Amino acid sequence: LRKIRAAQNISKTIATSQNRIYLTADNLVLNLQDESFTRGSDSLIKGKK
Amino acid sequence: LRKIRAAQNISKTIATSQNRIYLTADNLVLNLQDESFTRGSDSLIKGKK
Repeated sequence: LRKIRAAQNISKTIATSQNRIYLTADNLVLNLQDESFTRGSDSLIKGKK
Repeated sequence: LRKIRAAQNISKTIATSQNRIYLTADNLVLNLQDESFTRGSDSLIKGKK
């Protein structure tokens, strides 16, 4: 069983490492957006007294 | 039956792995630009009356 032990150790050493890949999430938001309008102006002639 | 289920499990364990590339980035850097320079290396001689 010393034989088995050695085999175990070697097999495990070879075993390393494992592989896995990522599906990550990104958080944190500090993007405040401002206001905008739809421009509106008319072609007019105005006059004051 | 058992053979099928066991085969399923073995195949499942060995096969699975994920390769999903999913990354986003967010780096915000703030710099200050106050009123800019208004100068030039002009050499002139001046004096008050």
